[PDB]
Parts: sequence; C-alpha cells; structure tokens
Amino acid sequence: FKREITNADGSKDIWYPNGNLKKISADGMNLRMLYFNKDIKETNIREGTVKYYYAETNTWHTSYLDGLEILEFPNGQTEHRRKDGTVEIHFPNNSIKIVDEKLEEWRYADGTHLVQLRNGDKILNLPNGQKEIHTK
Repeated sequence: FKREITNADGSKDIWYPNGNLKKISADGMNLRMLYFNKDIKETNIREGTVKYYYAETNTWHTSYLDGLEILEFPNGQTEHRRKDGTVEIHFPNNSIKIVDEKLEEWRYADGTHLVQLRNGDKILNLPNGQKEIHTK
C-alpha cells in the first residue's frame, strides 16, 4: 500500500494510500509533501525552514529556526512575526512595525515616518524635512 521508491540518484518518491505524494532530494536536505487537499509542505534543512502552503486560502506560511514566522497572502500583504512579539506587515508599498510608548509605527515609500503612541498622539516625519506632531 505505502509505496516508497528510491531512485538511482538517491532521491525518494513515496506514494501514500490517502493520495498524498512525498518527495525527498538525493541529499535528503529538501523534503516536499504534496498533500491532497491540495496543500504543500516544504522542509529545507540547510536553511532551517518549514513552509506550509494552504490551497484553501492561497496562503504561504514559512517558519524559521530563530522563531521568525512569515505569512504570505495573494493580495500582496506579507506579515513578519518574531518570537519577541515584534510584528512587521508589508503592504504595497507600506510597512507597519509593532513592538510591545509606541502603539504602532509606519514607514512609507516616500520615506515618510509615522509614529503612533499609546496616548493617541502622532508624530509624522515627512521626506521634505518637515516634522508633524498631533496632540489630543
């Protein structure tokens, strides 16, 4: 039932009875499970990454050894997530940073720097050299 085939190079093709196909490189540093449900799972040993692909939401999920976790959406929005709670989100073409003073923090393509604090105040640094402070 569970069919595992080892090719001449050393690579492996394994067929599961459920419908899932799994592939292993000749050096065994790259593993790929083709779940049916149309999901894809990729493991890169040399890069220490594990990628989960959801075909139901078209979302890629990459996890790193240091704790870095990246989510990729079809809209173009990318979300970085460190273990220390710090979160970065990438829009076209903006970027919001979150650390747990500053509630949020935004950097734009203009070079514009927006800082939002917990009190509600806002600091806006414009690329033309202007500084902008918003108060209650």
